Amino acid sequence: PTHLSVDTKFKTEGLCVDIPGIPKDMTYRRLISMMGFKMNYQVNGYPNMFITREEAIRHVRAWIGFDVEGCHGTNLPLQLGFSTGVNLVAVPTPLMYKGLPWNVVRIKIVQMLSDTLKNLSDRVVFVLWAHGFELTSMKYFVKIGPERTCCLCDRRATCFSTASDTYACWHHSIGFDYVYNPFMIDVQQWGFTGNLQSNHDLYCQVHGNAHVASCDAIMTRCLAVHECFVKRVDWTIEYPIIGDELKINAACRKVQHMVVKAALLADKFPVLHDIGNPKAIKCVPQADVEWKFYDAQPCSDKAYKIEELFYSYTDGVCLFWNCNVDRYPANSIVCRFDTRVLSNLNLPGCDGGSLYVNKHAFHTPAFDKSAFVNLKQLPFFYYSDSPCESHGIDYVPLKSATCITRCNLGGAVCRHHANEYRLYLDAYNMMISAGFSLWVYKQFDTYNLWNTFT
Ligand SMILES: c1ccc(CCNc2nc3ccccc3[nH]2)cc1
Ligand SMILES: [Zn+2]
Ligand SMILES: [Zn+2]
Ligand SMILES: [Zn+2]
Repeated sequence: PTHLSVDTKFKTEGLCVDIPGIPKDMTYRRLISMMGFKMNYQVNGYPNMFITREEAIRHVRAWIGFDVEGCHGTNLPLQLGFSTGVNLVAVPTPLMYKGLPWNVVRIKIVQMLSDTLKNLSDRVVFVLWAHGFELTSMKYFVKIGPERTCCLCDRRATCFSTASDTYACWHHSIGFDYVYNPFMIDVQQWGFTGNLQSNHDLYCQVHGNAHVASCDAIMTRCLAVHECFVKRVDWTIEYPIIGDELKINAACRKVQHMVVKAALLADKFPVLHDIGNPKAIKCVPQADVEWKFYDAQPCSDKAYKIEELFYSYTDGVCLFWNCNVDRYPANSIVCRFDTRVLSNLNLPGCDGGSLYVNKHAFHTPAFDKSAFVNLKQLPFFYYSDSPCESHGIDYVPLKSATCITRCNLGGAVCRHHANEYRLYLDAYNMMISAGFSLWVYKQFDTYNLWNTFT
């Protein structure tokens, strides 16, 4: 069982208000047929338009919530809503658009999906809370067939053009009018009691229902992210490299060794309490300090309460490297992912949180500035006790107050420490822009690092 069988049953109870008289016994095969699609027994990599929950999770970057609300359905205008905030009105003749015919509506859909998805995924997955009109309206902007490649590259085809009779990926679909071979999943098939608004509002207060299709589309994908990444966490699932994943991770590791090594040299703590990831290693293996580990997995719902992390039976320093707590103690070094960051790695989440996808998927709770009241923002600095010796990438004399080296203390930064400073500043910028934020105990002062050059 790799894919979802077309002969699997589809519960049609959620469809019988828009589609009265719908058979209670229904398969995906009859549903697809009812929707106006002829699969014609094709063994060509597209076995079903609908997918399993496991396949949807593997493709979370492709998720677009989709809802259709019949404003007045053959004779009536439909309101098409997407989890991008877009509301299009199709006439059968926050971004709310006026009534236009399907031939122009379909052009806008291809443009919107391509601009939203070209840097996230090789496909689209329409996340539904299916009542009927979204499924029946699919024939107006979707064409299906065998799996294909783009006419301008080796990526899989996600669009089709009736104007040129050609196929394209999200990057080369400019002017294409049809969504080709999309995927979809109905959240209403997961066994929920009650309507979408009531199930969604149990876990989220950020999304409301201003009574437009996009509001329901946003609530749909949000409820789907909750079930698959907040209440359920599968950390075995690997995700493709779509950006600066490798650089961002290596940058985070360089920043961590730097920041922790310097705090231990500056304030000479006898013990460091490392709270977080159970698979953690000492980031400064040669430090004098008594290193003590505490296991706490990445919380994906609410930020850990310091009362429960600690008090259950102030000396030294606490290291909270990506361990999201409600209020950090004053003696801490903290790396905290900012869920508000706009990037191709950070997808929107549930209750203000976000889905950060870099190798694994991590739903992170909403960033809260009040978690850091006992700390201050960590300033940039580069520290090095390594010998001044080149080994060699051209040079322009470096002058900086934040290059804490013997050469800068002695009056002139050497070429080696200037290359190492410029590389460290790039890794630092990479990490800050990726969404991470650095915080430290208020007594941290880089002025104390100069006296380690005796
Ligand atoms: C079950 C059993 C015991 C515990 C507390 C362990 N002792 C501890 N954790 C610390 C963190 C930071 C600083 C000092 C600490 N001492 C928690 C859960
Ligand atoms: Zn292409
Ligand atoms: Zn929500
Ligand atoms: Zn030097």
